[PDB]
Amino acid sequence: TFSEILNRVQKAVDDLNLHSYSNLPIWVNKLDMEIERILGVRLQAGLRAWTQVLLGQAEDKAEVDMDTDAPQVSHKPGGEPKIKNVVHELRITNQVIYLNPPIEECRYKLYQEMFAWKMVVLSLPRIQSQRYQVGVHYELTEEEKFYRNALTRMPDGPVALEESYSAVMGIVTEVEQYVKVWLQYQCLWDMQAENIYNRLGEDLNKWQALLVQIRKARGTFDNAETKKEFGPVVIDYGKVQS
Amino acid sequence: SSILSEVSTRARSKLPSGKNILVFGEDGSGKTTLMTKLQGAEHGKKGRGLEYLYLSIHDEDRDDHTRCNVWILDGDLYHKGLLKFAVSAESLPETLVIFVADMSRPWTVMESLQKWASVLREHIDKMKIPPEEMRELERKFMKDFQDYIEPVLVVCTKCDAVSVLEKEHDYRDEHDFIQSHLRRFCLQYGAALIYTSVKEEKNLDLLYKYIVHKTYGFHFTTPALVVEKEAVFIPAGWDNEKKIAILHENFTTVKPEDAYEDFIVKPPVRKLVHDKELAAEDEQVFLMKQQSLLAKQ
Repeated sequence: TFSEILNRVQKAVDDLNLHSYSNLPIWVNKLDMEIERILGVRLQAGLRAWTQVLLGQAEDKAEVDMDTDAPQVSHKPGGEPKIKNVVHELRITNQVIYLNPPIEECRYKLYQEMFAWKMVVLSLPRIQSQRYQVGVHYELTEEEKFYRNALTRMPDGPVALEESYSAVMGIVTEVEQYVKVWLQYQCLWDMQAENIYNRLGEDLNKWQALLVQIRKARGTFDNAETKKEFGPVVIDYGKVQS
Repeated sequence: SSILSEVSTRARSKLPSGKNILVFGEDGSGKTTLMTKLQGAEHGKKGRGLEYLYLSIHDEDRDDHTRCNVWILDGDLYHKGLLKFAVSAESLPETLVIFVADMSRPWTVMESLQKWASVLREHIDKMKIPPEEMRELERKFMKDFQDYIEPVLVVCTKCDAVSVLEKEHDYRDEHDFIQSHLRRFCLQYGAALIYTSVKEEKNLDLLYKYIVHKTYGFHFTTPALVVEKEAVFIPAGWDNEKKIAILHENFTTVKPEDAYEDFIVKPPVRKLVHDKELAAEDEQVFLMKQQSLLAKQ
């Protein structure tokens, strides 16, 4: 939808270049700045809509008030970002709790869904005043080719962007802390059953007490839940729960 | 429990994932491309601000895997505050700093490097580390320094653009000048220099080995190369002013004390110099002009 609009404006500017009007780079440069400004606010809205979707604060259309008889055909400026579920199979092999996918892979998967969202705007084609001139001897880099710079053109400064990064870091950090608790049940392996038996010794009273404690600790994992969601990130701890 | 906790304190642990690499450089210097390539990925989506990624490190001998955190900052200082999100007090010793030097635009190399080095200096100033901890870190770093026998890491990107410099700007072996300056800068900050070319796939494996060495403490054996013009590699502690003096012999018009800007010039790129804003004279001003014309007649 943006690229189609940027196609129409380019053809009109090409017609202005076609008829040899004066001062066309100045007028095009002013229009190019104006377009970048609009792409700035839409990109700022897109990040905040994406941040709301990431944190679970995105408002579903069910909560859009139906008393407002005016049609809201204008879609959200930030769009409707959809972070898909990213389950992590917690696992313990030979008494060694390890997580594959790790919380670090949650960092990868989360930052990766985000990197797609920024590319909705950052990968758009940049309007060129002299596009109509073909083979023009002008250097063109990626920032010249695309609005790869719109992320500095956000209206509230860099706050919208830094909130998106903070949101991703916050969710990944929460997942990492949660996974770290399971990754710590490797305590069966780290010092062996024999070490506990050295601790109990020949005292049958301590063995009776331990058997009661192990049964109490088993009761904590007799839950049917296999997946816990913290915003859009799911930990499939059911594999460890098995 | 107490039992489980005690077992845990005996875990054969993975190599540290927490380790961090921080990458600095001007926009377009090849930071993202370089790191993506090291990751083994074909396409890195270009981010503005603080870019992210991680290296998967595999030890074939132990059949073990670990992963290094990757964080590359945007060229603009408008995104500088993201550094607090890349490095923290606890993670600072685990962090390895990578600074990118653009050889396609050599004239902005040193200036951008001081820009990046300075920004790191104010960042650590904001961090508020205890002076005892700061002295301990400096002791560890200098201990690593003198104990080198045959951290900040300077990586030169798009060195193959030297071939363009020979043609487009009539550069020669003397313009030794830039690499001597860069080595002196490394000595000033005690960094390790390496030359790279993703286009030619030069020293990529050497770079990867050196990163794994410095972060995870792995072994390293490659020697220092300072003869090849676009493949110079200098690990930490190798460089010295006496060792740097070999390049000063090759000079024949310049001197080591000569300024960088004078000898190597920033070209005046022929941008479309926009014309003066021509505006129609207002009715009042044009008619005051006509009044002046009529009155004198």
